[PDB]
Amino acid sequence: MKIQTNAVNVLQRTSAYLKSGLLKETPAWYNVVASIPPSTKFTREPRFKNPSNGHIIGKLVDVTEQPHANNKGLYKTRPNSSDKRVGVKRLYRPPKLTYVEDRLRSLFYKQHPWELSRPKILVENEIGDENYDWSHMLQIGRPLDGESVIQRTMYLIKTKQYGDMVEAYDHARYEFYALRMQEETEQQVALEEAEMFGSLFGVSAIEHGIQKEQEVLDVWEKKVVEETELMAARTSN
Amino acid sequence: MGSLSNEKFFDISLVDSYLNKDLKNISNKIDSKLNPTSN
Amino acid sequence: IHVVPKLPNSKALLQNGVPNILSSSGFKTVWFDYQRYLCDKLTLATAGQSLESYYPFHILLKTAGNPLQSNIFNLASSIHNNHLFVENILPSAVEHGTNSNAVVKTEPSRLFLSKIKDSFNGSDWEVVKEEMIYRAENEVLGQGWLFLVENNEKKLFILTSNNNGTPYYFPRNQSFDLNSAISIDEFATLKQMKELIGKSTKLNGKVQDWTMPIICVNLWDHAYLHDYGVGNRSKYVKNVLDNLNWSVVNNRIFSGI
Amino acid sequence: TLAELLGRSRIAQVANNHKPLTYTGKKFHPTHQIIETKPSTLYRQEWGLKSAIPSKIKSRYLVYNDLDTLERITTFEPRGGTQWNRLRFQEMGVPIVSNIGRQNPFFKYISRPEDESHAKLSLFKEMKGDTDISPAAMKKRLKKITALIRSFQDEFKEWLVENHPDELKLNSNKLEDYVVKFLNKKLETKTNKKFNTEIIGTGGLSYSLPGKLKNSPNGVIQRTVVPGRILNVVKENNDNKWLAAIGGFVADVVFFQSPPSSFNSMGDFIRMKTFLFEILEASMEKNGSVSMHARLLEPQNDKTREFFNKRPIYKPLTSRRARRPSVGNIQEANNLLNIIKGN
Amino acid sequence: STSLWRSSTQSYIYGEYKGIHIIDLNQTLSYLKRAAKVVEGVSESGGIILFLGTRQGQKRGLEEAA
Amino acid sequence: RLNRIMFENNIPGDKRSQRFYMKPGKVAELKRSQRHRKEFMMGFKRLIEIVKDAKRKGY
Amino acid sequence: QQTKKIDQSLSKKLPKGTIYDPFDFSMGRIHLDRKYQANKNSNRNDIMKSGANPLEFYARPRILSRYVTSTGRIQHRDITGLSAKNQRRLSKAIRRCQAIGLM
Amino acid sequence: PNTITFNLLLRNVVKNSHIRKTKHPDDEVLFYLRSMRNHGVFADVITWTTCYNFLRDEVSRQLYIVQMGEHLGNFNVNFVYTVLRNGDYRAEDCLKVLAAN
Amino acid sequence: SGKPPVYRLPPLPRLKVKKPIIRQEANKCLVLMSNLLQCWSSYGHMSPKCAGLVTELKSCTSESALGKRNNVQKSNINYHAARLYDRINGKPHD
RNA sequence: GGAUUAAAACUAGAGUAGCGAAACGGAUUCGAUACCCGUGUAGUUCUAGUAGUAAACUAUGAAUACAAUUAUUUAUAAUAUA
Ligand SMILES: [Mg+2]
Ligand SMILES: [Mg+2]
Ligand SMILES: [Mg+2]
Ligand SMILES: [Mg+2]
Ligand SMILES: [Mg+2]
Ligand SMILES: [Mg+2]
Ligand SMILES: [Mg+2]
Ligand SMILES: [Mg+2]
Ligand SMILES: [Mg+2]
Ligand SMILES: [Mg+2]
Ligand SMILES: [Mg+2]
Repeated sequence: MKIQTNAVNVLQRTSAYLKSGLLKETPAWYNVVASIPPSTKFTREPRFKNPSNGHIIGKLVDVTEQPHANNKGLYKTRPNSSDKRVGVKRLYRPPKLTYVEDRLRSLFYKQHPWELSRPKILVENEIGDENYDWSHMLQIGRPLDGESVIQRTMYLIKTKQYGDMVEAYDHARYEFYALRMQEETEQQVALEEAEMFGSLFGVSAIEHGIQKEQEVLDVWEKKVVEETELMAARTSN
Repeated sequence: MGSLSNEKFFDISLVDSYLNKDLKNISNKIDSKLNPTSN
Repeated sequence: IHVVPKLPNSKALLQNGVPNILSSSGFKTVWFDYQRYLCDKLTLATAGQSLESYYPFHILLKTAGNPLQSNIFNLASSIHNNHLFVENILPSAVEHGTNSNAVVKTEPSRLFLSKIKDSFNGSDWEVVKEEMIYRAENEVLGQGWLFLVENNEKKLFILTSNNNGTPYYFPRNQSFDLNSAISIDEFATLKQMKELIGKSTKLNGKVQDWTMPIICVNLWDHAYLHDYGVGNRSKYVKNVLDNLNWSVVNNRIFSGI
Repeated sequence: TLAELLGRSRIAQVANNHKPLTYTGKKFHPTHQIIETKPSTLYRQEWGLKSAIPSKIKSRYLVYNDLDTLERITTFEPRGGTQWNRLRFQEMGVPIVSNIGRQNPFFKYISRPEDESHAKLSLFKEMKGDTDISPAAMKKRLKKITALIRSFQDEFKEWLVENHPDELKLNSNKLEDYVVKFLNKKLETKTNKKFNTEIIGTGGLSYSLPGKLKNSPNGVIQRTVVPGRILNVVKENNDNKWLAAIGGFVADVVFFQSPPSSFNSMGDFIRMKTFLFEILEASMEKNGSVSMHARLLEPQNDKTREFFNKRPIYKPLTSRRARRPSVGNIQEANNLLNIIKGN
Repeated sequence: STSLWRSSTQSYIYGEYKGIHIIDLNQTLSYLKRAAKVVEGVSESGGIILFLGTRQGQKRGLEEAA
Repeated sequence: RLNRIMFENNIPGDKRSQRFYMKPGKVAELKRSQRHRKEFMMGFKRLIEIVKDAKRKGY
Repeated sequence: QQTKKIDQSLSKKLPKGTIYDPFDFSMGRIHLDRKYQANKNSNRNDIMKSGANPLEFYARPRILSRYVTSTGRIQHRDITGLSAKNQRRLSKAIRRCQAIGLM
Repeated sequence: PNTITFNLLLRNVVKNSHIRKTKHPDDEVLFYLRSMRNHGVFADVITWTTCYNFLRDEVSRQLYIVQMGEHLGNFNVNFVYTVLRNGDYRAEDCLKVLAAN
Repeated sequence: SGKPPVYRLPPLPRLKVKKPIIRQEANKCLVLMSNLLQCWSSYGHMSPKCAGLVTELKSCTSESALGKRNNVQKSNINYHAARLYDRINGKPHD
C-alpha cells in the first residue's frame, strides 16, 4: 500500500501538539524518539554483485572486448538485441544465491538414497562456534553425514591436493565408507557383547513393528467383515 | 575417419580430398615410404 | 559436546595423584586420559541426535531398552560409573581455600553402620568389606565394576557388573557371564528376569527399578594395571575400599528428612 | 560472509527435492530426508524450518519439500519410518552379497586398468546421454558430439597412417577397432571422468561384510530366524514361491515341500497370523531394490515324516560326467554324416 | 516464499534460496540495536511498554518480557 | 454399460439439443458459460482439497 | 470358520522387493491409491508425448484409434493430456484419416 | 487359470485339427487367445510353439520365427524339434540344419 | 505439458459447499426387508427356508420401523473452509 | 480521398430438400390482428452484380518512452547428472 507518513512522524505531530498547547505534559517517549531518529527512506536499492557465486550484475562485454570469433565462426561487429534492450530490472531483482555444494549434495543423496533414512536435526546451535580442520572428516560436535563428504571435498579442492571435483569427491566417499564400516561393526559387536554378558531387551525393532502391524490388522479385519456383509447384501439385491 | 572412410555412403570430404590431391598425396607418401624406402 | 568435568584440586591430583591409592601417572591414565577418550567417543556417537542434549545418566536410561544403541548405552554407563568412582575416591570433596579441611579424616556414619547391620545379618563392616573383595575377585573374570547398592526394600546388597553394567537398571546389570558354564539356579534367575520383563505394559519394554548406588569401585585394568599390576586387583580393591570419601557415601545415603 | 555461512547452514544441507510426498507407485528406497526435533523443541513447535509446525503433530519426525508455498503452508508429512526399516534390516543382520557384480564398490581396486569389454557400446551409451527426446534431445547431444569429433578428425588421420598403414591398405576391421580404441582414450582424457548417479552399492542401506559369525550363549549362531507374515495365501500365479513381509521388506518365500494347513484354514486372511522365516540370502537389483529369499519354518516336531511327497527343489543337471564330452554336435555331426554316407 | 513477496521490502532482501527470500542479517542487527536502544530509553523514562503477540506459543515470552 | 457409453458420448444431451435451432451467437455464449462453470468447479475442487490437507496437518 | 473368499477390490497386493510400512495394511492405503490412481504407464508408452509429429500418423488408424472413443469421437485435452499443439495436430490427422477412409 | 490351462486347451484344439471331421477351428483358437488376453495371463514359448504348429505356410512360419527373435528373444530344444518335425525335411536335411544350429 | 495445469479461482466472497454429502451408514433393518422380499421372489411366496429372515425383520421392526437413532452426522468442511480460505487462496498482497 | 464491409434488401440466371416474413386455417382467450399447432410464398443456396449500415461493442482511434508484484501456459536460449 501507500508508503505511509504518520507512523514515522509521530514525533512532529506530538511536537505541534505541545507547542500549540493541546497537550500539557510531554510524553515519556518524546526525548527517546527525538534522540533516536527513525528510518524514513523507504526506497528501492540496486545491487551489483551476487554474493553467492560472485558474478557482477550490471556490466556488458562490448564488441571491443571480444575481438576473437564466436563458436559459430563469426566476428561480432554490432550489438545484438539482448544488449540493446535495457535491463534495470536485474539490479533491483534479488539475486538467486547459488552454491557448487548443492550439486554435490544432490549427487550424493541420489547415489545413496538410504542415507536419507538417517535422521537429521535441522535446529541450529551456535553456528559461529565451529572450528573444523577438514583434513579429517571426523569432527567434534557434528554427526557423520553427507555434509562431511561435501566439506572434505571442498577442502581438498581449496588446498589443491586434487584436480577436478570428481577426484576429491571419490576420495571423500571412500573415506566415508570406511568410517561407516567401523561404526556399524562397533554397533553389532557391542550388542553381541551385551547379550553375551546377560543384558536383556524388552522389545526389539522387528517385534515392535509386528505389534504395530497387529494393531492395524485388527481394525482392517473388522472393516473387511463389515464391508463384505454390506456388499453381499447389495449383491443379493 | 574423414576422407579415409571405407563406408558405402561416404561424405563430401572424399570429393574435397580428391580436388585437393590430399588422398593422392598421402597415398604416394606412404607408398614411397613402403616400397622404395623398404619401410 | 560432552567435556570431562573439572575435578577439585586438579593440580594436586595431576602433580602427585590420589594418596595411598593411585600414583600420579595411574590417576592420569584413569581419569585425564580414559575419561577424555570416553567423552569424545560419546560425543562422536551421539552428535546430531536428540541424545546430545542429555547427560550420560539419562542417556543410558533412555537407551537401555533399545538393543542396537548398545554403543551409546555402554559409553554413557562407563562415563557415569567412572565419575562416580573418582568422586568417591576424591581426597577432598571441596577445595581447602583458606580452611584446614584436611585436619580431619572422613568416617562412615552411624546410619550407614546400622544399614550394614540389618543388611548383612548384623555383620561387621570389615566382614562385609572382605566378602566384597572376595566376590569381586571371584565373579568379574575380566573388566567390570563393583557396587554396593540400595534397593526399594531399604536394604543394601552387593552387585557385580561385567564390562559396563548399570546398577540402576536391572536387566542391564550385566551381572552374569554366560561365556562359561552356568548353573541351574542362575538360569532360573535369568528366566524370572525375562518373565518380569514380559510383564511390562509399555511398548518401550521397560520395567521399573530403583536400585541406587551407594559405593562404586572400578575394576577396569585402566585403573590398576599401571601401579598394582597383573593379578593384584585384589590388593587394589582392598586399598580403595579402605580409603574412601565417606562424606560422599553418606550424602548418597538417604536421610529421610 | 553471510552467503558463505548460508551455504553451510543445516537448511542448505537438505538436497533440493520436489518428488511427491503422497506416492502410490512401487517404492524401493527412501525419497526424502527425515527431519527430527528434540522433545524440548517439539514442545515449542520448533523444527528448524521457516514455519512452526502445528501443535497436533505429536511425532518427532517428518519429511518435507518446500519451506513455504503460495498457500502459506509448509508441505510436510509427519512421517519417517524408513529409519525403522533400516534398523530392522540391521537386526536381521544378513549381509548383502555382490552377486554377478564383483569388486565391492565401497573399496578401491586396481582392476579397472583391465578394461577390455566392448567399450564401443558403453561409449554409444555415454553419447546418448539425453535419452528423453529422440528427434530433439539426443539429436542435439549427437550434434555436439559430432562437432567435437569433426574437430578431432585430423589427429586420428595422422595417428592411424603413422601407426598401422597396413590395416589401411588391407581394408580390415582392425580399422574400426582402432577407431574405437582411439576414441576410447580420447574419452579417458580430461573433461570425461564424469559424474555417475547410478546406485552404487547398498545405497546406504547397510555397510556389512560377508563372513562374520553371530555368537550366542547357546553357541555360535548358524541360522537366522525372524518373524514375518504371508501376504498372499496362494503363491504368485505362474510362480512357485510366495511373498512374505519380513521386517519392512517383501521377500520371496519358499516352502518346505508342503504348505501348512494353516493356509487352507485361514484362506485370504492369512496376513492375520505371524510365521517364522529363515533368510537364505539378500541381494540387490539395478533399480535399487533389495531382493531377499526366505524359507518358511513349520515345526515338524510330533508330526509325520512327510512321506508320500515329491521333491520340488532338486537339480536333474548332476551330469558333469555327461558334460565331460563335447555334446556340441561338432563331432557328432561328423559321425552322423559318416552314417549318412553309410558308415 | 517468493510468490508472497511484498515489493516494498526490497531493501531488506539479501537474496532468494530454496524458494524463499533471505533477509539481510546485517540490516536486521542494526535495526535491532536501534529498537533495543529505544525500548531501553522508554524504560528509563518510566513509560508503559506493551508487548503484543497473538500467534500460538508466544505467551511465555511475552509474559517474561513484561 | 450401454447407459454409460451414451452418457460418456453425450448422445442424450446432443439429441435434446438438436431438436430445435439456436443462433450461432447464443451457441457461443452458452459454450463460454459452460466452460467457465467447469473451470470454476475444477478450481473449487482444488481449493477444497487444500483445505482438507491443511486440516489433516493441523493448520 | 466363516466366509473364506474375498475379491481384490480391498486387499493390497504388495510387490516383491518393495519396502513397506505398517500403514500400508490399513484400509486408508486403499482409499489413498484409488484416489491418486494416475495412469503413468500411458505417460511412458504414449507415442505422441514421446515427441513424434502426430500428423505423421495419418495413415495409421490402429495408432490413432487409441485417442478416440468407441463411437469415434475425439477426447478433450483434459483427458488426452497432450499439449495444445500436439492435440491440434492429432485431431487434424484423425479428421484427415476419416476423409481418406482408412479410419 | 494359469498359462498351462490355456496351452492345455490348445493341445485339445491340436487333437481336433489332427482328426479334422468338423469345421476348421482357427476361429476357436482366436476366441481362446481373446479369452486369455481378457484373463491377462502371460504367454510362453509353449503357447507360441503351439501357434507355430498352427501355422501353415512357409513365409508365415518365417515371420513367426523372426518376430519371435524380435520380442521373446529366446528359443529352446522343444522349438527346434518342432520346426524340424514340421518342415518335412529329409533325414540328412534335419541332420545338416541341426549340425549348423 | 509435463503435468496437468492448475486452475486458479478469482477472489471469491466465500468458499462454501452448498450441500455436503455424508457417508451415511447402511441400515440392516431395511437390508433384512429387502433380502426377505427377494427370497420370497426367488423361492416362492412365503418361502419356508427364509422363516429366519422373517424373524429377523420381525425383531428389527417390532418397535419404530426405522430402527434406532444414535446421532445424525454431517460434515464440518464449511467451517474449515471459512477458516482457511483467506490463508490458502493466495491473493496478492493488500 | 480510396478499398473492404454481417444480416436484411434489389436486378439477372440457375436451385429450392430442411427452416421460414407474409397469407389461409388449428387452438387459447371476453376478445388474441400474438405467444402454440398445420399448409407454406418471398427469403435462406450458388453464380454475376447494386447499396455501404448494425448493440459494425472492448459501448474504450493510432503511434512512441516509461512505472511495483505474483501465478500459469507459449516459443526459443543450458547449469550440465538432465
Ligand atoms: Mg533494430
Ligand atoms: Mg479518411
Ligand atoms: Mg454471422
Ligand atoms: Mg432472384
Ligand atoms: Mg407458423
Ligand atoms: Mg461494393
Ligand atoms: Mg438506417
Ligand atoms: Mg452508426
Ligand atoms: Mg463481442
Ligand atoms: Mg486500432
Ligand atoms: Mg502502423
